[PDB]
Order: sequence, then structure tokens, then C-alpha cells
Amino acid sequence: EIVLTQSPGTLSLSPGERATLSCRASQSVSGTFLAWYQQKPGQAPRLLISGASSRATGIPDRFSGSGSGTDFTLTISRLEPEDFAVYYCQQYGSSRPTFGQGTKLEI
Amino acid sequence: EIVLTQSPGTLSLSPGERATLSCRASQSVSGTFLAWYQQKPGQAPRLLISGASSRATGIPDRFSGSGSGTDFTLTISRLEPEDFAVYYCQQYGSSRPTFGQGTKLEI
Amino acid sequence: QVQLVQSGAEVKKPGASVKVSCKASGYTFTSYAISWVRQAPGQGLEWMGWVSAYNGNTNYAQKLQGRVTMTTDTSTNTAYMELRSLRSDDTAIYYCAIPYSSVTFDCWGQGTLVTV
Amino acid sequence: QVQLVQSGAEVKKPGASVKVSCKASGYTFTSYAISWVRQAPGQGLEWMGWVSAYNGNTNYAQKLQGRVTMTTDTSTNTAYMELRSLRSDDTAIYYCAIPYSSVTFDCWGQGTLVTV
Amino acid sequence: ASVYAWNRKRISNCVADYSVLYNSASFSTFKCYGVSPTKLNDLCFTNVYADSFVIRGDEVRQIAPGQTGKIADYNYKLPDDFTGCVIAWNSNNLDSKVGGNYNYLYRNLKPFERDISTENCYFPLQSYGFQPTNGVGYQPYRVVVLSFELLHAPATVCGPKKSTNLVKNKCVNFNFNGLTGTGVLTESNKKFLPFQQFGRDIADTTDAVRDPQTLEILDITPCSFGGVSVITPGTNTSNQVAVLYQDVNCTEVNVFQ
Ligand SMILES: *[C@@H]1O[C@H](CO)[C@@H](O)[C@H](O)[C@H]1NC(C)=O
Ligand SMILES: *[C@@H]1O[C@H](CO)[C@@H](O)[C@H](O)[C@H]1NC(C)=O
Repeated sequence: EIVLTQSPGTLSLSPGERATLSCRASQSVSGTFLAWYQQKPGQAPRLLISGASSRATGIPDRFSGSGSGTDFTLTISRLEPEDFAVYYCQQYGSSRPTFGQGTKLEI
Repeated sequence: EIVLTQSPGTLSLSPGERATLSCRASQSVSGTFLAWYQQKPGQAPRLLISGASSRATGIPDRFSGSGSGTDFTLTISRLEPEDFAVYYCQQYGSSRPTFGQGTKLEI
Repeated sequence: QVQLVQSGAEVKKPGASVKVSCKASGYTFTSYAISWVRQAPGQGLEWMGWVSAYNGNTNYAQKLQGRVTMTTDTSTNTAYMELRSLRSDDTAIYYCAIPYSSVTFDCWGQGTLVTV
Repeated sequence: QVQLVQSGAEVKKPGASVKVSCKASGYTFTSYAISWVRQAPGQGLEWMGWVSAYNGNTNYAQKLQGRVTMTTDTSTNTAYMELRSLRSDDTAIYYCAIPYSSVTFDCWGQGTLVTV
Repeated sequence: ASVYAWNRKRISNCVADYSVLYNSASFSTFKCYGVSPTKLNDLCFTNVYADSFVIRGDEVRQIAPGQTGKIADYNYKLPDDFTGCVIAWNSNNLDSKVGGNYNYLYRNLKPFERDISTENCYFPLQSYGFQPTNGVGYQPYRVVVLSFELLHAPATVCGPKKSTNLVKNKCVNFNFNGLTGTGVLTESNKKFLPFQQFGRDIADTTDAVRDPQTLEILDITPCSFGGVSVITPGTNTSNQVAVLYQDVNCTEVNVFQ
């Protein structure tokens, strides 16, 4: 299995700034097998980006991801107060998929 | 390298009932390029199933194997008193073939 | 239109069995294969396995192999998750996942408080 | 009709060398390539290496590289295996094996126990 | 068998249902020359020969008429005028063994020849490198070549087609042991010898054939036909018309002969 250690476990960033989230893979994974997710507290996960380049429905234009191979990046332009939640990166390359250990955005 | 794990080291079952064995892989293996082995105490290992579905010469129909990709399963329908031995799983999809550790059936 | 309504919480003694449902409505039941992902309180998400609703094939994970079984009921349009051999550490909220025009997990039911 | 009789068991000191033979009969020795498998008492099978009996091309295992050497005598229809610098845990029943009517497993030898 | 000494099994005097082989998805490639894979159930043949050997996906394309290469030139050469088809399917479960098959060896030659012999030290037989741990185009494939000899003898190998009773003195579309045509079947007084089955006129056209089940000798005469000519006074006089059937008896629709 691929051990998914999200590097910024706690990020103490203030509202209004720009947020970057890292996601490294032990083995090189196909970019078309990636989706990044956000679970707002008490509410089910939402598909932000699928296919590593394209955003999905119901997601604001401020949310955008990129990356290829093993280095995967998120760029969020402006933070809204409702957007403060935890984010996961999820890849479906080979056999069983592996979830993230989570990065909590602290104020 | 592809590692093998068989979940039941020993199964304690009365003769007559249903037994199941597992042996999965870590990296995907072609279904055709597979076999299964029964090694009697003090005798050379014997091929029960090859090709992950096809029996060899002289194998009773009570045995049968199945599965593809990474997860593989061996089926024994009726347990006879002479059947109590150790069973090995082996894949030879790419480069070095890897053998199993064995599973013993107890009365 | 796509909705999943999971059944209520269960409080079970160790060694018992639990059947948890989540009613499927709004989508063709035998089309998108139903999945099941649970989340321990405070930890991340862990997938158990996926069952196709058309033919019944399954694929289980290491940490729960030998304990889980996956079945489908096409007639009642309800997917049943049966779990036997319950122990204390099985306490988590179990969510069922439907693709919902995404990749795998979307449109989850509120959640089932399986406290063992 | 096909029978393979290997050499007798060996007892040796750590660091030394050992050679094990296996005579073959009842088939064309050149036609089927030979295979070697190790099995420690209580552990599983591990494949050791390949050497074709027609041209002699080589494919060794990385783990055992630099210590194992197989040669074959076509005139006497006999296969050899040279192993130098043995250690304690390498005490195992050593089989010679050719695939016949099967992809693999056919004709495992009676085995040779080398005790180090 | 090895390609240097391929097997030739003789097929004769039986009903061959090819629909099972044609419908079967088990074949990796099924390219037919000569006959269509779905119409082979209707045609009828004298004999079938099965050339069986193992080759590899690389160079496997050489089993086609008039091809060159080490295998096509030194092991098995198909004639340019081939009337038959070659079938191939993946044989990993049976012809691949770990490490290497040296059981199968590969060595120009005339078509359908056989040379099993052995003779700056070089010898003419080389071993095939069957590896199950290699690139896929090198793994052994089992190939069976069906070579068909047509017209060579009375037809004996053909598919499951239900027969009917025979109707005389009408042009009917018949199929006698793979020979198809249209004409009127009548009795004849041509005494064929017991071993001859069909007769041909000048420029390869059948005049008689001997039927199976009743062994009579029927002459085949094409049904009456001819041009239609129009006799007309002219659009400036009348719409009356006459039709001339050139030199044929119109016993099948005033009439002047
Ligand atoms: C019409 O027919 C008459 C005699 O039948 C002929 O003389 C004349 O040429 C015809 N006219 C045309 C246009 O053909
Ligand atoms: C055509 O006319 C009649 C009609 O049956 C037939 O008897 C006759 O022989 C035919 N003519 C010739 C020249 O054969």
C-alpha cells in the first residue's frame, strides 16, 4: 500500500490568505485517478476536483488543484468562513485506494 | 516484489463441511499466470490448481480455485480424512515467482 | 432526486450481529455499484469493500477480511451490510457510498451510530 | 516412468561450500529446463534459480547472487548445483525441478538436506 | 508439435460443425483466407488437414501465404495459392512453462515440406526462448493451420444442414456436396462409371452429377431463358405491343410459335 502522510497536519493560517496543501505518494500514481475531498464538520465529503485538473459541480471557482506524478498541489484564492474544514487527497491507482491522514486548518 | 499472505494459518473443521482459503497479492497478477500447491507431510508439493481455475491430472472435483487480479481463493467442498495437509499459493506473473507459507487443516 | 437514508443507531453486545441498511431512491439501483466507508471518531475514513449491484461480485480489505459479508436486495431496492463477530473496537459510524456522478464517495446518509 | 534421484544429505560447518547433484532419466534432459527451490523446515518454498539445459543461459536471484552456481552434464543427464559460503539459517531441503506437462511444480526431487 | 516437425492429422468422412468454432470467443485471432468464417458451415469439402505448431506473436504474421522470415523460410512455408485459413489463440496455460521451454525448437523450403535432420561450428536446430517473465509478444501461442484441398476428390467434410426431397423438371437453386447452381434436373442415359461423381462440359461447366442417397445420374440443364424483344407500331399510331421470345418453347406463361 501507499502510505499517505499529508505533510501539513495542522496549518495555523488566518482567513483571507492563500492556502496550499501537499499530498505525496510513495509510488508514482496516474493523474487521472486522483480526486481531492473536503468533509465539512457534520456534513458528508464533496468532490472538489476530479481528474487532477477539473473542478466539479457545486464548488466555487476559488477552489482549484494541480500536480502530476507524486507531487500534488491545491491553490485556494480567497477563504470564505464556511470553507474552514479538513481536506483529504485520494488516489485510485492500483488495488485498494488509500485515504489521507487529514490536514486541519487552524486559525 | 509481490508478497503473499494467507489469513488462516490452521482451520479446525470436522470432515464433511465447508472450508475456504485466502491468498492475496500486493501488485496485480495475470489470472492465467497462476497456480496452487498442496504439499503433503514428508512428500514433495503437489499442484492442485493451475491457471487459477483449472485442475491438474488426478485432482478430485472437490477442489477448485478462483480469483483474479490480486485476491485469490481456494475452495474445498467436502473434507475427507486423507485431505488434511498443507496448501501453498504461488504466482509467476512477472520476474521471480513467490510461493506461499502454507495453511494446515485440522480434524 | 438521489437520496440515501440510513437506518438508526444500534447498541450491540460483543459477539452479536448487526444488519445496517441505507435505502436507495432516485437512481437506478442496479447501475452504480454501492460502496461502504466507515469513519472512527476523530480518525480518517477507511474503506471496507465494494459490492456490485448487478451480479454480486465483492472485494474485501485486509483489516476486516473474514468478518464482513456483502449482499444486495434488488427487489426491495435496499443494500444490507451484515457484520458478525462484533467486539469493542468496532465502534464507528458506518456510511454507505454511491458514485453520484463523481468518483466513488458522495450522497452519504446522515450516518449510523454503530456503538459496540 | 520419469524419476529423479538426488544426492545424499550433507552436514557441514558455517562458511564452507556444498554441491548437490540430481540424476535424471526417462525424458530428454536438454528439452526441459531445470529449476531449484529451497524450503526451510517450517517455512515456505522460495525459488532459487534457472539455467536452461540447451544453451546454458543464466537467470539468478538477487538475494542469493554471488553464492550459487548451477551446471549440467548433458552426457550423463545429470544436473548440479554449487553453493559456497553457507550460513546457519540456510539449513533446508533442496529440490531440483523441471516443469513437465505443467507450467511449474513438476518432478520435485526427493530432496537434499544440507545442515550448516 | 514443434514447428520443425509439425503434426498433420487427417480429417475425412464426417459432419463438421464449424459454428461452435466460429462463435467461440476463445481465439485470439481468427483471420480467414479462402472462405468466410461464417459461411464455412454451408460449403462442402474433400479433406481437411490440421497443421499444428507453436509460434510467437512476433513473426506470427508469417503464417500467411508467400511469407518470408527465419520461421517461414526454414520451418514452415505456406504456398502462394493457399486455399484455407489459419487460427491462433493464446496458449499461456498449456505451452508456457517457467524459466524456459526448450521442448519446442525452430530450425528455403517447398510448401508443406518436412525436414527433420541435423548436420565455424554450427548446427541447424535452435531452441525457442519461451519466457513467462518476458515481453508479451515473445510468449508461445498455439497455432493450428487448416489447409483445404478442394475438387481433389468427392466431398466428405461439411456442416450440419438438413436435406430435403428433390423436385424434378423445374429450375431450382441446388447445393450438391458444395457445388451450387440453377437448372432443371432430369434423368439421363449417360452411364457414369461407379467411381465418378460429377461431369463437366468444355470451359468448366457441370453437365451431370451423381446425387447421394439414391445414386441416380441427373443431367443439369439450365432453365429456359431469353431476351425480350418489343414489336411496336409507334407512339404515333397505337399503344399495342407484341413480345418475341427468341427460339424457346413458351410452355410457361393469341400465341404464335
Ligand atoms: C409520327 O408517325 C408518323 C407515321 O406513323 C411519321 O411520319 C412521323 O415522322 C412521326 N412523328 C414523329 C415526331 O416521330
Ligand atoms: C416448340 O414447340 C412445341 C411445344 O412443346 C415442341 O413440341 C416443339 O418441338 C418445339 N420446337 C422445336 C424446334 O423443338
